[PDB]
Amino acid sequence: MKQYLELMQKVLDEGTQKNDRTGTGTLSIFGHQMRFNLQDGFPLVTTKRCHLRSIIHELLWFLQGDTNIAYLHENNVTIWDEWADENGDLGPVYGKQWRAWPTPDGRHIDQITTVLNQLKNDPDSERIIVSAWNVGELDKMALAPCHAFFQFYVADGKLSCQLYQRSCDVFLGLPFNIASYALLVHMMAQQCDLEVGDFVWTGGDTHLYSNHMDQTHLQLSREPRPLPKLIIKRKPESIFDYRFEDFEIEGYDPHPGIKAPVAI
Amino acid sequence: MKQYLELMQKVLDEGTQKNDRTGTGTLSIFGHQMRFNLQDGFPLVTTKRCHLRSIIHELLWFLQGDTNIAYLHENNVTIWDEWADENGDLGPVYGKQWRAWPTPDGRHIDQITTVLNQLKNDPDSERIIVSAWNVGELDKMALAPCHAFFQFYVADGKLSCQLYQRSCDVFLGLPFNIASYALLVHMMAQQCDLEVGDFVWTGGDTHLYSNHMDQTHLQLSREPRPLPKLIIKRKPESIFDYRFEDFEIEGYDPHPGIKAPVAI
Ligand SMILES: C#CCN(Cc1ccc2[nH]c(N)nc(=O)c2c1)c1ccc(C(=O)N[C@@H](CCC(=O)O)C(=O)O)cc1
Ligand SMILES: C#CCN(Cc1ccc2[nH]c(N)nc(=O)c2c1)c1ccc(C(=O)N[C@@H](CCC(=O)O)C(=O)O)cc1
Ligand SMILES: *c1cc(=O)[nH]c(=O)n1[C@H]1C[C@H](O)[C@@H](COP(=O)(O)O)O1
Ligand SMILES: O=c1ccn([C@H]2C[C@H](O)[C@@H](COP(=O)(O)O)O2)c(=O)[nH]1
Repeated sequence: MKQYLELMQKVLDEGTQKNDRTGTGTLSIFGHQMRFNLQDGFPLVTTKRCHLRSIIHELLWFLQGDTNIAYLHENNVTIWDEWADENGDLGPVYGKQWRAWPTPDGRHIDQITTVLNQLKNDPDSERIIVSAWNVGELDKMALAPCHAFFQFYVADGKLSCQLYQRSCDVFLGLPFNIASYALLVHMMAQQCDLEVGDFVWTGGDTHLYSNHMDQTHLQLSREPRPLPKLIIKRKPESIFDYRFEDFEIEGYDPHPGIKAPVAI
Repeated sequence: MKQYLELMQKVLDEGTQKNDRTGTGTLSIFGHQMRFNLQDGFPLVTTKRCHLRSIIHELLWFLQGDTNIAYLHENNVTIWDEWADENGDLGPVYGKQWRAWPTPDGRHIDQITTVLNQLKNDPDSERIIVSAWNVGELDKMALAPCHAFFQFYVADGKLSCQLYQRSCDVFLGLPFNIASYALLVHMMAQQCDLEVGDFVWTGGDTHLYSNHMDQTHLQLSREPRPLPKLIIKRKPESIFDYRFEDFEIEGYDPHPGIKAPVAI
């Protein structure tokens, strides 16, 4: 997408070389922001083929409050294998924090349900937020949350959402993260009888790994295609009831996929 | 500053009218970002005289892990009065979360000390983060955090910082928050022997209150001047050892102050 490709160019033009924990090396910039008008089309990258089945299943997984890969395995999704333990556990990552953030008084807060209630009864609120950044549990997590904090906003009957991503693997992760959130926005909007607005992406440490340079320039040499369209074939009684098959993406015609290694 | 004035005009030009919780009404936009190169000067607004004194004491108040306005009163700072209880308590706000984030198991994590140690021992870290958004204590707070989440980043010996502000009173709050964080970056850099980089500000619900229109128009008609320069007189033994007397702003020649009512 224009924005995504423009981001890649920026990191290449302004990036600074950094030694990273994975000892792979990154080219990075700090602070960036882009907006996707969800009414223009579903923001799924076309300059390379993306795996929709993996994106959807991960999101349903998060929504279920799950943090074990069994579910992802049942559906042949292996994007999380490298970080799971012998038992398939990732620790209290996304799913747990979203559905059951533990307070100090022994309670657990379901942030998704809370946000849903706000959108329906207090869409004007200035604090419709979900955070995965649980400082007190960070140490039990296989990996600290990358997409860490998100906020919803309503105006003119449209639902917008802004995500703050503390660390971003531009080539590999970003396309996934973007599609995932836009998907969540459509689902929330459908549950609240709202129209979809903008998805705003804000990044902290935004980088390209050293071993993704050729893939990046290959991609950059391509012209984006018309954005695909998302069709939801049903209206479940709750945001927790969606199924993989309720979704249909139409008119997705991307360029060929580009394989790249992930840094552990 | 040009950036500040530009954001002000954008809100008037594109803002949507909202009925806020105070019942005052706001002109609102969602998602915005601005960058301040700290090398170019301290970002203290010049088109309106600002009071560095209340800005400094609040910051120092935070770094002490304090939630009682007592200390602020000791210093003639009255900005938090409307929200304190009969005892002067605000609940586990900023200070408490910065210095003693409570774990579900009874422990506390000191995020400032953590961040100090990260900048010193692992400056390349992609997770040098401080969060005040403790989902489990929001209902105990007198006011949910506005400047909710911040991240530090180091590149070529420079210290940059990004703040995510979920709610922003553009006229009254913003100038204060920008100086506060700029100030913080200068202290961290000094304690960590780094140069100052960029201060990146990202907002969620960014608004102007209805009863701030006159002041806004007045301000929008003034020309910004060169930014001052921040001077630190002594290098304390620790980030928790600074005092009001340690900072000196130099070359600050702002237009006259503008009075505006606070929306409570
Ligand atoms: C973001 C996120 C979720 N996750 C979590 C996740 C976990 C660790 C990470 N680690 C790093 N260094 N970068 C990441 O992007 C990353 C992402 C993903 C993991 C892998 C792929 C990846 O391998 N995609 C490949 C293969 C696609 C497939 O098997 O379906 C692709 O070519 O896109 C995508 C997302
Ligand atoms: C942000 C923040 C911190 N705080 C906390 C705080 C709490 C609630 C708020 N509520 C609203 N609607 N806007 C705010 O900016 C705001 C700020 C502030 C409180 C008020 C002032 C305000 O009175 N500014 C005066 C200062 C004059 C003086 O120094 O005494 C001014 O006219 O500039 C500034 C900051
Ligand atoms: C993480 C997960 C995700 O959903 N998206 C991402 O882009 N990533 C990336 C960010 C970064 O490259 C790395 C995480 O490691 P660290 O804790 O920052 O060392 O995976
Ligand atoms: O440091 C601060 C504190 C508050 N506000 C503003 C944001 C909103 O205008 C309001 C608080 O309302 P809630 O969003 O907390 O309900 O005060 C700021 O800009 N900066």
